[PDB]
Amino acid sequence: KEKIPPPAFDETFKKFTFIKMGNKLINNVWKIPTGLDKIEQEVKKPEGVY
Amino acid sequence: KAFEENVLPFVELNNRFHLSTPWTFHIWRDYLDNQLNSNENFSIDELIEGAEFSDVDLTKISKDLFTTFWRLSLYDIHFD
Repeated sequence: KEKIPPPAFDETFKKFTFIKMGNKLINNVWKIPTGLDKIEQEVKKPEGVY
Repeated sequence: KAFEENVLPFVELNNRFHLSTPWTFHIWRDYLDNQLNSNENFSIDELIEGAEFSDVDLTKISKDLFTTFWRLSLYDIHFD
């Protein structure tokens, strides 16, 4: 003797997070910059230190 | 021909970066070898190919005999 309402099926998928990789250990590796210009600063002059 | 596109030319490997003079010549000796035995018009091209030298002064060392030290290997000094 009850009135059963129609069930509401969920249509929403889940969101992602800010970590574009899986772990926080893998993702900390892929955040440090690469390129030829960062090496150029420490090799500024060998004679200038000499 | 794929070699010169990846590795840096030593007119800027010695000027921009400063890795020292045995290392700069070590990458490049076998590449200047095959151009000098190619043709006489190819021979004059690589001997003028050079730039500033930070580690050595060509003011009191004779650049004719100084540069052919690093230009030559042991392929052509010794023979049996």
